[PDB]
Amino acid sequence: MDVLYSLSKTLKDARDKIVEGTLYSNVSDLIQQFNQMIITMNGNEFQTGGIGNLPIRNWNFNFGLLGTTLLNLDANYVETARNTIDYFVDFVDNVCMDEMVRESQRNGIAPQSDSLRKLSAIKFKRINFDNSSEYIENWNLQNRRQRTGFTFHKPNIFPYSASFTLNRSQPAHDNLMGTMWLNAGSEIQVAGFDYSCAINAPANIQQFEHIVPLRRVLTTATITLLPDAERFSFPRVINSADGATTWFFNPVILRPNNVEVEFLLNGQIINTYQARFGTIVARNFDTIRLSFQLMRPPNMTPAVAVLFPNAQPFEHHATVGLTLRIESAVCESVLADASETLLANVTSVRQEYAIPVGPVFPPGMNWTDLITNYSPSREDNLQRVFTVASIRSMLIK
Amino acid sequence: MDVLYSLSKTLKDARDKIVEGTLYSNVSDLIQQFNQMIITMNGNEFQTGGIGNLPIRNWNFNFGLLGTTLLNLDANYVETARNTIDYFVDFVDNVCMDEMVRESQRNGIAPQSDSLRKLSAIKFKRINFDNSSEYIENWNLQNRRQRTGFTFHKPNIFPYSASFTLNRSQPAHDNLMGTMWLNAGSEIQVAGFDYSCAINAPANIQQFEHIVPLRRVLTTATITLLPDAERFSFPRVINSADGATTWFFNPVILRPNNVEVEFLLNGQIINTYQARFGTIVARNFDTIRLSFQLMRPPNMTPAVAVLFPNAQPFEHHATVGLTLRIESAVCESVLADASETLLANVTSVRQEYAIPVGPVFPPGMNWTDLITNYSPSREDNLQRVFTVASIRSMLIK
Amino acid sequence: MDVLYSLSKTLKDARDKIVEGTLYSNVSDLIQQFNQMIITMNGNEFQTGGIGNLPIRNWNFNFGLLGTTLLNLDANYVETARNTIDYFVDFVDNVCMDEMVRESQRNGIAPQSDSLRKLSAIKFKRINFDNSSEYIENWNLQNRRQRTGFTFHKPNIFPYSASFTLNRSQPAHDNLMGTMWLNAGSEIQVAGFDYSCAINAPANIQQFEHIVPLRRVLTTATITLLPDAERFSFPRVINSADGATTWFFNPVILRPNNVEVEFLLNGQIINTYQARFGTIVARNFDTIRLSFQLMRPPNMTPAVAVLFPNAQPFEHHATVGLTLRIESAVCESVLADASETLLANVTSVRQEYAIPVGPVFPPGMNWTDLITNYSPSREDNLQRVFTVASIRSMLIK
Amino acid sequence: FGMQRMHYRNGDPQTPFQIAEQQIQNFQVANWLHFVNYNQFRQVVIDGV
Ligand SMILES: [Zn+2]
Repeated sequence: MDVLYSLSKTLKDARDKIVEGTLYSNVSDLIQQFNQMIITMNGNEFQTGGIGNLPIRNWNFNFGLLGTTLLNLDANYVETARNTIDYFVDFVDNVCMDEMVRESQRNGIAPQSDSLRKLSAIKFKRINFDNSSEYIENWNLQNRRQRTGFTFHKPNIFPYSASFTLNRSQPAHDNLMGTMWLNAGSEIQVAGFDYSCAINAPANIQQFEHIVPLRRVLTTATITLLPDAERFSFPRVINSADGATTWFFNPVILRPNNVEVEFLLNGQIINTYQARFGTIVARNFDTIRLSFQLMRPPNMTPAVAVLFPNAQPFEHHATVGLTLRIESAVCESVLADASETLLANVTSVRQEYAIPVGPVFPPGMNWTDLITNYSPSREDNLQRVFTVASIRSMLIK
Repeated sequence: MDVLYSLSKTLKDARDKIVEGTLYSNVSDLIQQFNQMIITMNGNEFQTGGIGNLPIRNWNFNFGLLGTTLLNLDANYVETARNTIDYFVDFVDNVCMDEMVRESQRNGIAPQSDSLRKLSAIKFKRINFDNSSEYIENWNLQNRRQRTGFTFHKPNIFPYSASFTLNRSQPAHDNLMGTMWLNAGSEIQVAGFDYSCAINAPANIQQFEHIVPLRRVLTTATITLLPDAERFSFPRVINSADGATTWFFNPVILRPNNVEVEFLLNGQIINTYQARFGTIVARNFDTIRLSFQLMRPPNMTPAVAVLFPNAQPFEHHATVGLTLRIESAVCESVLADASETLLANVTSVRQEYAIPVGPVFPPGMNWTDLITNYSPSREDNLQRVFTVASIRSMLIK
Repeated sequence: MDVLYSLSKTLKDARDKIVEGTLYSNVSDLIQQFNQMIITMNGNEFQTGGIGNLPIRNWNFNFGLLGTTLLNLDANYVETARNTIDYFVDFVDNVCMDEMVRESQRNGIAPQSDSLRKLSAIKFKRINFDNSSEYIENWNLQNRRQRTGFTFHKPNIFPYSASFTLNRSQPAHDNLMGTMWLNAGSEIQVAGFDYSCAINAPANIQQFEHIVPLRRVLTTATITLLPDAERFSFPRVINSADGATTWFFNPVILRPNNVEVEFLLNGQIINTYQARFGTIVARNFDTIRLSFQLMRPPNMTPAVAVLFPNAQPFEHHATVGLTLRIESAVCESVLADASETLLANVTSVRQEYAIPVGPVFPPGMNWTDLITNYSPSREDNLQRVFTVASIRSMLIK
Repeated sequence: FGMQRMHYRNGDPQTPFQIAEQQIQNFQVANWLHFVNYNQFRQVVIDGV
C-alpha cells in the first residue's frame, strides 16, 4: 500500500516535473527515485483483474534507465519518459481497480489482490517515497495505532431516516402530538407538533425531545443550528405507522421555546447550548440531543385566537422545528462527504465491471445501509478501498 | 502558457522558500531555476494592456543573477530577492490580466495577448518548471488529447430555468395538471401537481416525468436525492404561459410514489434508482430523467377526505416533489462551482477595466447564457481564461 | 510565529519523507534542515501552560543529530527519527495550545505565551523554512503591509439576525406591511409582505428595500441569488416588537417584481443586477442592497380574486421573497466558514481547559457576538490565534 | 558493470564517489560508496576541549 502510493506519487511528479526545457536541478532528485523504481520493478511479472468483467492483464517490466546527463531536458528525454510513465500509469490504474473491487470479512486491512500482495514484499520496499496525502498519512498512523483525523466538509454521518413518532394518537387522527424528523447527509430537521397547542398541558408547555445517536465519534464540528425546520412546515398527508390509513398535517409555526442542544459522549454532556442559534461548535460527541418545547402564546391578537379553540376541531396545528447542519467535522474513521469523490470512484469501479455482491459491502454499495450497520470489519474494508481510490484519483483524473 | 505557469510557480516558491535565516540546501534547487529565469528574461521587452481601461505598460528586464554563496540566507539576499520577485510578480499580474481579457472565435486555445504570444517561443522554453496544479495538468493533457477531469464541488451545470408545464389546463385554471421545476446551480427541484388528485385517472395514479438534458457529460457524481421539493410546497400565484392572467396554487403534499431516477448517456440507461433516497451515485451521464407518480390514497381519515372531493371545487391541490442536488462531480470540460473563485476573478478583471463585449462571451459574462449555449469555441476560450485565472490566483491572492 | 510554522513544517515533512526504505536523495535536503533545527534547539529550556487547567510543562532539548550516511533509510534511522519527532511534536502541540489560549487588548499581533516570545529571537531564526500555507503567507504579507486574501467557501460574514420591520402596523395586526429577514452564515433570506396586496398603493406597486451592511469588505464573491425565500413562506405566529402580543402571518407568494440587487462600496454602486437570478458575481463590496417590489396582479382568475378583497378581512397575505447565498468569497480579514475547522479548534482548546473570559474575545467564543462587534484589535487576535490553529492543525490531526 | 569510463571534469562540485553513488545499480558497492561520501567526524566537546 505504501509502495503503491509511492509509485503513484512518482508518476504524478514525473508527469509534472519532467517537462520540456526544464532545468536538470529541478528534477535531479526525482530521476534518481524513478530510476530506483525502474531498477526495482524490472524482472517482475504481475497479473491484474479476474473478477466480474474486469479483464485479466499480464504486466512485464523491461525498461531502460533514464539519462542523468542533460542540463535542460530536451524533447527526446520527455518522449521516452512519457512512454515509461504511460506504461506504469496503466499498470497502477489496473492494480488500483483490482484492489478497490475486492474485500474480505476476515482481515480487510490486508491487501486482497495478487499484485498488491506481491508489492508488499521488502524487495519492493525501496520504491517507497514521501507519504504526504491525507489518506496515506492516516494509513501510516493507524498502521502504528496512533490518533488520526479525516477532515470532512458536510460528512454523510446520518443514514437516511425520514419518519415520525406519535406521542398522542387515535384512529381519528384529529388530535395528535409528537415529533417528525429528517436525518439526511449532515442535516437533521426535526419538528414537534401538537394539535391542541398545549391547551391542556401543564403550564401550557409541551416538551419535545429528539435523540440522534451517531455511529462514529465526531470531533471539532462546526454546526449551523437554525430554528424553524422548513420541510415540516407545509400541509401534507402522511401514511400511518402500520401503513393502513393516511392523516392530514396542516401546520402553523411557533418559534421554539427553550431550545437545549446537548452533545453527548458516552452519556456525558460535553457541550450544551441553551437558546443559542447561528453557528455553534461541538468539540467531541457521538450523540446529539435536541430538547425544544412548544409554549402556547398567552397573548394573542384576534387573527391568532381563531386558530386555536378550546374545543376539538383544530384546522391549524401547532408545529415547532429545528434544523442542525454539520458543516465540517473531523472524524477518526472514514466517511463520505460533499467534498471528496472517493465513494463515487469506488461505486463507479464496482458498477462499471458488473461485480457480484460480496460478504462485507451492501448490494449496490448502498451508503445508507453501509452507515446504518457500520461494523469495524466494514470500516477496515472501507478505509482500505478509499485509500486505494485516493491513489487512483491522484493518477487517473 | 506553460512558461507563464512556470514563472508564477517559481515566484510563488521564491516568496515561500527564500526567507530570512533559512538553510541554503532548502533553496539550492530553486535559486538555479530562478537564475535560469533571469538569464532567459534579460534583454527582452514586453507590452501589456491596451484594451478597455487596462493601461499600456512596457516591461524591460535588466537584473543581476542570484549567485552569492551563502549557508544561511541573510537579509541582504532576502531584500534583493524581494525586489526582483516584486517586479516579476507585477509583470506576470499584468500579463494574466492582459490574457484573461481577450478572446477569439477562430482558435480560442491559442494565446491572444502580445506578451503571451511572445512567451510561446522556444527561447523562453527553458523557463519551464513543474506543472503540478490541476488546471495546468489538464492543460498539458488536453494539449496531447488525453482524458482529463476537473473535480467540482456543487458544479454550476444547470442554467437558471424556473418554469412549469400544464399537461391539463383551461382558462378557468381550477383543474390543472402538470410539472413545475427549478433548475439552479447544481439543484433540481421538481414537483408534479394534480388538482383532482387522480380522481379520474386510471387506477388513481397520475404519471409525471421530468427530463433534464445536460450540456457536458458528468462523471462519478455523488447526488443527494430527497423527496418533497420544498420550494413548490407553499401557496403562490403564478402568471400564465402567455403572461396574460395569473392562477393560484394551494398545495398539499403527498409523498412521491414509485420514484425512478435514470441517468442517461446517449439515450442508454447507465444508472437507475427505484424508490431509493439519500445519497446516490451516477457514474457517467449527460441526461437526468426523474419519473415519479402521484397515487391517490385509498384509505383516508375524515381530516383528509374533506380535502379531495369528487366534484369540481378543489381548494387543496395534490402536489408531489423531488429534490436532486449534485454535491460533487468530475467533468471533462471547465465549469463553475461553489469551491473555486476563478469565474469571479475573470468577471472582476472584465468588469474592473470596462471591457467591451466581444464575439464569444455573453455580455456581462452571464453564466446562465454561457452554459445555455456552451459551444466548443466558448469552451476553449473559457478553459484558457480559467487557466490564466488559476495562474494569477496563485500569484495574486 | 515564522519559526513555529517552520518547526511544524519540518516535523510534518519528516513524518512524511523520512520513512523506511526510502532513498537518501529524497530526504537529503530535509535532514540538513532537521539537523539545523536540533543544533538550534539544544541547550534551551521552555515552559508551556499555566492558564486555566492547561498544565505547566517544562521542555528540555538534548538530542543527537541524525545520520547522513545511508543510501536507503533503514528502520534504525526511522525509529530514532520517530522518537525525536514525537518529542518535538508534543512540544509544538503544547506551544500552540499555550498561544491560542492567550490574548491581549494592547497589541494582539504580538506573541503572548512565554515560549513563543522566546522563539521570536534571532538565535532561533535559523530554524526558518518555507512558508507555503495560506495563513503563514498572509501572515508574512501583512507583516510587511501588503494586500492579502483569504479564500472562504460560504463565509460566516453575517451575524445571526432574525427579525422584522413593520412599515404599516396597528394593535389589531390585521393590515400590516413591511419586511422580514434572516441573516445567517452566508445566507440572507428576505421577504416583504403586504396584507392589502397594494390595493391602495399608487399604481398597485409597493416598494420594499433591505440594506445589509457588512463588517469587512468582501472581494470577488460568487453569489447564488434566487427568488421566493422559503423560510418566510408558511403561516406562523410572531411576537410583536415589544414582545407583548403575537400576530398571525398567512402568506401567499407572488414573484418578486423589479429586483435590483446593488453591491455598495463606500456608498458607491460597484455592481448592480436588475431582474437577474441564478449565479451572480460581486467584485468588491461591503454593503448589499436588495430592492424588490410587490405588484398586484392586474388579471386574476376566480381562484385568485377571492384571496384579495377590497375590504378589510385578509385571510391570505401577499408575500414576496428573495434568497442571497454567498458561495465563496475572498476577504482580507480572517473569518469562519464551512470549509476550515480553525474556529472549531480554537473553541475546542478554550473549552477543554476551562479558560476564563478575557478582555477581547466574547464569553464562550460566541461568533455572533464576535462578528457583530469586529474591532481591529479583535481582528488581530483572531488572525493570530487562527494562524496558530492552522499550525497545530498541520501537526495535530 | 560495463559502464562508461566517466569523463570527470576537474571542478565538479561532487566527487567521483558522489556520482558513483547514483550511477551504480548495485546496493552493496553503492552502500559502501555512500558511507565514504558523507563520512565525517562528530564535533564533540568532552572535558572542555
Ligand atoms: Zn460546499
